[PDB]
Amino acid sequence: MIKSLFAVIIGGSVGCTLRWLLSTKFNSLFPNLPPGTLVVNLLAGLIIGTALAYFLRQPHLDPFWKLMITTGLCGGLSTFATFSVEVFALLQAGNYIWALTSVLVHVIGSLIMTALGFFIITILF
Amino acid sequence: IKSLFAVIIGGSVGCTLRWLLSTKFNSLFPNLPPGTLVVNLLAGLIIGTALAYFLRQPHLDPFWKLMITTGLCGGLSTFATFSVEVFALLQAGNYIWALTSVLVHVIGSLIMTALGFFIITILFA
Amino acid sequence: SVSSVPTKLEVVAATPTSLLISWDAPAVTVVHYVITYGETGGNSPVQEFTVPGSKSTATISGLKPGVDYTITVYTMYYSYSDLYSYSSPISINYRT
Amino acid sequence: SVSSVPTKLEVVAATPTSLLISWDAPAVTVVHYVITYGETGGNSPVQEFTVPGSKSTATISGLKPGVDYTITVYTMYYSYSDLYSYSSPISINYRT
Ligand SMILES: CCCCCCCCCCO[C@@H]1O[C@H](CO)[C@@H](O[C@H]2O[C@H](CO)[C@@H](O)[C@H](O)[C@H]2O)[C@H](O)[C@H]1O
Ligand SMILES: CCCCCCCCCCO[C@@H]1O[C@H](CO)[C@@H](O[C@H]2O[C@H](CO)[C@@H](O)[C@H](O)[C@H]2O)[C@H](O)[C@H]1O
Ligand SMILES: CCCCCCCCCCO[C@@H]1O[C@H](CO)[C@@H](O[C@H]2O[C@H](CO)[C@@H](O)[C@H](O)[C@H]2O)[C@H](O)[C@H]1O
Ligand SMILES: [Br-]
Ligand SMILES: [Br-]
Ligand SMILES: [F-]
Ligand SMILES: [F-]
Ligand code: NA
Repeated sequence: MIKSLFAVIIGGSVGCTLRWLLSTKFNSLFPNLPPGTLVVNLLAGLIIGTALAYFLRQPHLDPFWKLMITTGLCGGLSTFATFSVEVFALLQAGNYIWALTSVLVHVIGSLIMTALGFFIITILF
Repeated sequence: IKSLFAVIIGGSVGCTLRWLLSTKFNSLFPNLPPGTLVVNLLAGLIIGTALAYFLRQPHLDPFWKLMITTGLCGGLSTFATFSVEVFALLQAGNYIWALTSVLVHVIGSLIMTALGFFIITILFA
Repeated sequence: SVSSVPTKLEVVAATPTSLLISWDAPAVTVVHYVITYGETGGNSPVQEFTVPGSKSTATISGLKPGVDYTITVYTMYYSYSDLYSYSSPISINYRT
Repeated sequence: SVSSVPTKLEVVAATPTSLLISWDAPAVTVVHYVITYGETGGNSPVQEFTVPGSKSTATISGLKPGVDYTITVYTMYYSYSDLYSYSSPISINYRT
């Protein structure tokens, strides 16, 4: 479990650091739907989608690498909690129209990036 | 750099918690993996408590705020795993449990964020 | 680097005992604005109330005719870095 | 610890040139099942087709009378650790 632990911490730190860097640079550019929190959720949705189709065709990959890409990178890169307060803050600010828009774009958009990631590697392979 | 260590330390603890909770519990109910849900609800409760609490302590070191929010709540919650679980249910034709997972994660996280916020708000009043 | 402080605070309409103030929202998510007002001269108790973040105007009532008032506005806003926090104030003086 | 292999594979109805098979779903998210079949005497090409993850029965057609067939089912399933992967098969033999 210790070698598996290093896979989570390493990929997680890279995902968290990426999310923290992208968020502090781009979120304030558009407060009604902070694009940094969106992009890291879209990107993590893309990566996890490619990982879904790629791991299926490479069943002998070391679980160390699979753990570092998904639970580590995508897990540390994406975020549900910051997505929550953003929608909460919009609700408390009476900005319902953008709270609903934030909920839809993240949910619908992450799945599409997951589908895009999955079907692209599937069409390639 | 001191902010980088706050994200890495907080993110590593959050990612480690999500990795352990998800493996132990996701297989118990695969139609809506409860390990992925619990880390998302818990990160919402924390981020909601943090929302109310930090508002009233303006002199708090930003090192602690960044480690609990961008760090812990960011590594702990996940949108990517939430994505593949819904994507996998959609490909499995299990449309009702795909929608249910979307509603329970979104609606459930916003409620825990409210609970974290109002419990602290009602307590200070 | 985006200011959370409101700009262009001005009185748009007045009566001897009331003031209707308006401002430009800052380019953030304001949850509510705090409006404070008091008699500019010396030690009069400054009073304050909140206005929801969607509104950018507010009425100040119960003033005395022919008195100088200092009015300030600041926000309770959400940002990524600071979660919920308060902005600096923008302030004007107005005589009823 | 949760098995992704189907259980209780069996022919539930049979004609001389077709088989109705069924199985118990494993306790995981199955995206689809893969059914394999072919003459047991390893002198025939094995064929494969898929049925959706919601179904638990499948019809095998185009068989020969009085011939021994090997039938297997495995899953393409999602799990947390492995994402999409294929399970080990469950296999039966049946003579038409
Ligand atoms: C479907 C899933 C749901 C999950 C849970 C959602 C929780 C939402 C919390 C909302 O918080 C409240 O929002 C009101 C509305 O924004 C605010 O009212 C304030 O703002 C309003 C809108 O401007 C004014 O009308 C009010 O007078 C003023 O008190 C109020 O302070 C605030 O605490
Ligand atoms: C809210 C929108 C989010 C973004 C879009 C996400 C799209 C996710 C589903 C797409 O994947 C397809 O889903 C079909 C439906 O599950 C599957 O059909 C499979 O299963 C069906 C079950 O009825 C059969 O009818 C089909 O023939 C069979 O190909 C198909 O294989 C699969 O590739
Ligand atoms: C699924 C559940 C959905 C519903 C969730 C709850 C929504 C209704 C809350 C009622 O209580 C509110 O509490 C706020 C404080 O928490 C008060 O805000 C007042 O004080 C705030 C600051 O504490 C300001 O920001 C507000 O503008 C000001 O109206 C507000 O008046 C009051 O009505
Ligand atoms: Br976060
Ligand atoms: Br993940
Ligand atoms: F969350
Ligand atoms: F995602
Ligand atoms: Na995350």
